[PDB]
Amino acid sequence: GLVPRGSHMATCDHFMCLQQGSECDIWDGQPVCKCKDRCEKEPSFTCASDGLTYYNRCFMDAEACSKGITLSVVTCRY
Repeated sequence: GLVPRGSHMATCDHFMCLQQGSECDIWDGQPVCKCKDRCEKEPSFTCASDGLTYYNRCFMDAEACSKGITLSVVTCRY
């Protein structure tokens, strides 16, 4: 438990990542944004602004993050 006095690890509390589906992580002592990529297999089919359909909103967000884009929900019509 010996540490340099007047030092602390970095934390994500006061940072936000604007990219849909992303979250802050600490890498090499600095905040960075990374895609979460973890969702429940709980169906809630979601049509999106790209014209495609997602298993739920979490999967929509994960695709948005993977592509570096923004996807919004639209009504499915049939």
